[PDB]
Amino acid sequence: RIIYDRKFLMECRNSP
Amino acid sequence: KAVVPGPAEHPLQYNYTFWYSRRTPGRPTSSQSYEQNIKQIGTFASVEQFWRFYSHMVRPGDLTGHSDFHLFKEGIKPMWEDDANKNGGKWIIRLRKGLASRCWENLILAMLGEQFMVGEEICGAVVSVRFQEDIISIWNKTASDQATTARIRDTLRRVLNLPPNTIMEYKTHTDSIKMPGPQRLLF
Ligand SMILES: CN1CN([C@@H]2O[C@H](COP(=O)(O)OP(=O)(O)OP(=O)(O)O)[C@@H](O)[C@H]2O)c2nc(N)[nH]c(=O)c21
Repeated sequence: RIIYDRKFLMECRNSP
Repeated sequence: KAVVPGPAEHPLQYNYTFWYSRRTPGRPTSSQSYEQNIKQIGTFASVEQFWRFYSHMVRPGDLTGHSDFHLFKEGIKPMWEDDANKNGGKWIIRLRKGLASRCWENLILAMLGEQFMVGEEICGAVVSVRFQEDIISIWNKTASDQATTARIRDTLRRVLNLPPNTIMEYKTHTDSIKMPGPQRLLF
């Protein structure tokens, strides 16, 4: 399964 | 047409679709009428594609009227009648005003990041903005699966910052269908 923690998800907000 | 992650993007476990609805309370509502009042906003396949929609969307706390956002796995309609939802149900949480926008963000990040760990069971999440409260819901496939519904309840407690004494309620969609002093006028 592809799992992401909240912090990682938020870190991706600033990339296209 | 088919949505795929871009070259360097971070793929998700599933593609998802945002939906929006606005109506008034108490409408005589068939399947076909309900489906006409809900609309697809956009579908995404990567974390970056998610943020492209989400960073440009009105926050649910800023919506006017009896309105909802739904975020469901691609191919699942946010309706009881959908094959994925027919035997299913939802956890609902009722919130005073001012809490839904943060709760919704936490919920959908947990959902997309596969924090629930109930295999294929998650169908989608809803945030519903109403007259004097908001409701956040998460739908799963099999209402009778007690291990699954318990795991979902505990995960919500883990990922959401809820006020003390927040009631969580589980409603099977089949119970919802057959559910009926003064008539409720403002909601
Ligand atoms: C998810 N829903 C909701 N719904 C019916 O359509 C009406 C409007 O939905 P809603 O705006 O979510 O209901 P709401 O007024 O917030 O309150 P409640 O859910 O307590 O009825 C309600 O009477 C509801 O029972 C539905 N009707 C059909 N046929 N299929 C569906 O999937 C759904």
